[PDB]
Amino acid sequence: THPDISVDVLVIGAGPTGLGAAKRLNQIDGPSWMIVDSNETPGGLASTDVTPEGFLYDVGGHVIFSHYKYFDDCLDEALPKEDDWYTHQRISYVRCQGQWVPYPFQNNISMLPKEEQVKCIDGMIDAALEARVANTKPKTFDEWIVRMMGTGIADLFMRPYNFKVWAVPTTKMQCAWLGEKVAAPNLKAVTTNVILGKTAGNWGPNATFRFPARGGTGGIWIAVANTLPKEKTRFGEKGKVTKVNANNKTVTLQDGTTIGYKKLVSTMAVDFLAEAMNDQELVGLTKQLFYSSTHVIGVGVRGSRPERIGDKCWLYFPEDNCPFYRATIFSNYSPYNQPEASKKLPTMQLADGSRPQSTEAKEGPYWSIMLEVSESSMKPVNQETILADCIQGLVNTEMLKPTDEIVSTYHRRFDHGYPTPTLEREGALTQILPKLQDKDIWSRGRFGSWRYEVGNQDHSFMLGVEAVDNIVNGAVELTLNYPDFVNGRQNTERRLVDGAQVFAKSKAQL
Amino acid sequence: HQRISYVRCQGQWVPYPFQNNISMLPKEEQVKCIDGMIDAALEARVANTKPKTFDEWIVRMMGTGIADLFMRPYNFKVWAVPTTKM
Ligand SMILES: Cc1cc2c(cc1C)N(C[C@H](O)[C@H](O)[C@H](O)COP(=O)(O)OP(=O)(O)OC[C@H]1O[C@@H](n3cnc4c(N)ncnc43)[C@H](O)[C@@H]1O)c1[nH]c(=O)[nH]c(=O)c1N2
Ligand SMILES: O=c1ccn([C@@H]2O[C@H](COP(=O)(O)OP(=O)(O)O)[C@@H](O)[C@H]2O)c(=O)[nH]1
Ligand SMILES: O=c1ccn([C@@H]2O[C@H](COP(=O)(O)OP(=O)(O)O)[C@@H](O)[C@H]2O)c(=O)[nH]1
Repeated sequence: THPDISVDVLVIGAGPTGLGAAKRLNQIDGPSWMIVDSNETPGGLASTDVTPEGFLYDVGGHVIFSHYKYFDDCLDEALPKEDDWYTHQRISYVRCQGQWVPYPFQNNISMLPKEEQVKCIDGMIDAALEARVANTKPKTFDEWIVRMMGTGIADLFMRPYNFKVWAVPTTKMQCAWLGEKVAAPNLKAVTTNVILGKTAGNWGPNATFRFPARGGTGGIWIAVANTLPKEKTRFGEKGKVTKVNANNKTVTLQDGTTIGYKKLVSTMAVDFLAEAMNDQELVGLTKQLFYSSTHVIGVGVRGSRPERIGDKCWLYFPEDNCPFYRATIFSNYSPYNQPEASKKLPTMQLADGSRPQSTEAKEGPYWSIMLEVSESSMKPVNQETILADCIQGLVNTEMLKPTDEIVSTYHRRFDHGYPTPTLEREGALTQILPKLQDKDIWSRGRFGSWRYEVGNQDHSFMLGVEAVDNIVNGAVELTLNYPDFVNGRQNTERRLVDGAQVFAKSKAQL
Repeated sequence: HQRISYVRCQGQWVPYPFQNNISMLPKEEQVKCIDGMIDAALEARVANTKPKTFDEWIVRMMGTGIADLFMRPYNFKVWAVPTTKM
């Protein structure tokens, strides 16, 4: 029997990856296509929730810094107005020994206690000498750390923090993933700073960035989705894929609709895809991948932004006096992420956990904090007490004063948080992805292709754009297979308007 | 007597031996000195030959920093010959 619908290229999922695919498919305007999503609102893990009190929370707080001009082009098309964006400078610190060490930590030893400083430089010297002679390569993420920073920093920050976020020991992870993620410290630069007491916080793709004025990052992906022809979309319960028949190239949707395809671009989690295919081999294969779940906690507090907080952006917490690994002053990103000062809200509780002095609706202004906590079979979290442990954690780290007035809470558990860069990961992926490609299925995205190196909105979006370009023009998928390549260059060649469109336009005016 | 010996540099009294007391120098000078020691230490880890001149020895063991700030000028001032000739 024939499918209810037939198209050349079918995109599953409307997060950044999928929309990337849809944008390029829309630009080329050649083969027929369709994008579906089980959610009425596109954006996936890049979406935004709002509390009953009017606070916005990303999925951990998201940040736009682009390696691609194509990515930029599409954002400027969705949000063309100027007052649609704010530009920020990256103010990032690490919490250590009661200090706010400027990021990257390994580059600002100066702020630590003198006692600790000595232990870090000692380690760094032992490594710089051993690295002067090394000929082999690091096997684990742990070996990589010890070699690039020394034991001083490893025990002080790297080891404890990484477990805290990955929910697995540094010894169980690979190291080919950390190109532009972890800074390798230069002895000359580290000591120079310790001597001058200066700071080095320019490092990284994060230095400067922009944030959407309204709707958080979620509003971006809504704006983008609006540029696509509606007739080619299915968002909501009518767009969930419940079965994938790779053998006869059909997909079955939640309401029973079937779609035939020639090429399939899938952005759903590859472990879910295996299930929906009912393929025993792929299931056993995907079950060798590892992932951590992420608890996002949102806290809205009353008052004008404290001076202790200032223009800070996101913070790191390697110490065990709080459950979360990262915190974001989400209210500094936009004046529309929290209620306006005039809005009246009762105090739900004080930061220390006790009842407020007054429960009457008072005015603002307000600010917001967003926290992330990791969870895995190696690092369990109690779902009934986590919110309380975070708030307390906030006090322990001098983020909030015990007497601070909390006006709103938020808590959500995302089962698939991070795709874990385990030692076994590439062993499994190098099987799965080619096996899926041989069925004409491009599985791409954070959990589509499972590579954290290149998980991230701009990267994921591009993974999509490239999967289409590979399917239609034979383009090599650079972002997928060569993360270091795309990350250390300016990717300017592909644009939202290429020659193919320019020529086709003049040929019509001709 | 105990040896109380300093080197006069940049209007400071740097305790002898100079190359062990970079602490007392101005911060800007300290930077040049440590950078040299690091580049020198990193080459020392790998050397298998022996220095020819006195100058090659000073660069290998203290770096360009200390070499240019103290050693080179001083050693001429006392030996009345360039380090390169010793
Ligand atoms: C905690 C944390 C923090 C960060 C970020 C994420 C996370 C979780 N990100 C990365 C980012 O969120 C990510 O790259 C994109 O969301 C990935 O897009 P995907 O489409 O691949 O996945 P994602 O999961 O987001 O989207 C896929 C979609 O597919 C749909 N779907 C699933 N199954 C389906 C089915 N069966 N049928 C139909 N639809 C289905 C989902 O409903 C959804 O709409 C990020 N990015 C950034 O650049 N800055 C940052 O700060 C960070 N940091
Ligand atoms: O001060 C720091 C903080 C971060 N990291 C490393 O950077 C990685 C990713 O940090 P980032 O916040 O950029 O990752 P994200 O979760 O936002 O994708 C972490 O796993 C750490 O190993 C680091 O080297 N120094
Ligand atoms: O702070 C110092 C002082 C001395 N010198 C070196 O030590 C050598 C001998 O100095 P010393 O005063 O011991 O010589 P003396 O004149 O007493 O025999 C000199 O040539 C310098 O090269 C040095 O390395 N650092």
